[PDB]
Amino acid sequence: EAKHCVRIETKKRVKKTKVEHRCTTNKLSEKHEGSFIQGAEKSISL
Amino acid sequence: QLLVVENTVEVAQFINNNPEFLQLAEPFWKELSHLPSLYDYSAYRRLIDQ
Repeated sequence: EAKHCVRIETKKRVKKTKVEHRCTTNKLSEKHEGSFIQGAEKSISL
Repeated sequence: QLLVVENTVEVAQFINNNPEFLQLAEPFWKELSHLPSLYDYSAYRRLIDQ
C-alpha cells in the first residue's frame, strides 16, 4: 500500500490565490495457495 | 494409476509323457494319415492352422 498526498496553497496581493490538492493511492494483494500430494504403493505377495 | 498382475496356479504342473508314449487324438491322427507324404505345403499348413 501507498498513500502519497501533497498540498500547496498560494496567494498574492497588491489579488490571486490558489489552493490545490493532488494525491494518488495504490493497493496490491497477491494471494498464493498450493498443494501437491504424491504417493505410491507396491505389494508383491507369493 | 493401478497395475494388478495376478496369477493363481492350482495344477502345479502336468507333465505329458514323451512323444513315444503319448496317445494321439483320433482326428489329429486322421489328419496325419491324410498328409500327402510329399512336401505339399498347403496340407501341412492346414495342419499347423488347425
